[PDB]
Amino acid sequence: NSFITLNPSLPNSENSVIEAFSYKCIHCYNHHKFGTLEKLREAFPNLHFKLYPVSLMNGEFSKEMNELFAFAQYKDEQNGKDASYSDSLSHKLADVYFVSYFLNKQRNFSNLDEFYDIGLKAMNVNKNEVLNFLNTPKAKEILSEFQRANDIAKTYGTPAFVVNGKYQINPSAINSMQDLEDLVKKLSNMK
Repeated sequence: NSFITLNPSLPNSENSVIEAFSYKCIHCYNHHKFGTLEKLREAFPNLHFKLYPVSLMNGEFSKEMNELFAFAQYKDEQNGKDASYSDSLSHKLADVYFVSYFLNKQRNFSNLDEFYDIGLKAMNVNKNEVLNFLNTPKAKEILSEFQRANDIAKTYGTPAFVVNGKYQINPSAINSMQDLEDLVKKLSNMK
């Protein structure tokens, strides 16, 4: 089948596409470079777009990567943007780690401060702003939602696209931008 139905459906996912991704996943990188989410916004300007990092795939600093993406989600939403914008914090944050891993072939980060600072500088924020955010109820809610990314990723791998929190697309059904546009229009308009 071209998609499966999630049960239960995801919270805070009405009128949306969520991409579960890993910064070590070359197909994720390809969608990032290609601008898949920006192009989906172009075709579906009514939808919201969110990245779900898959912590089981993100290595030594996987918990801290989730912290930085949760912050980026919160800040982008505050600013009326989301991950389908090239200037968003979420997109900038994904870019710096994709570049680190795939184009600078950085196997590891020396230590946690070095890892964190790469994300802090990509988002042009200081550590105090992120750590203060992590003590708030909204941070715990956002991180709690990311927990589902691992189970979502086990079905078919990454990236996993999920429409309206309910319909998870089988990657074998996607062979072009047009295919993915067609499935999002079909699935976005079901119950």
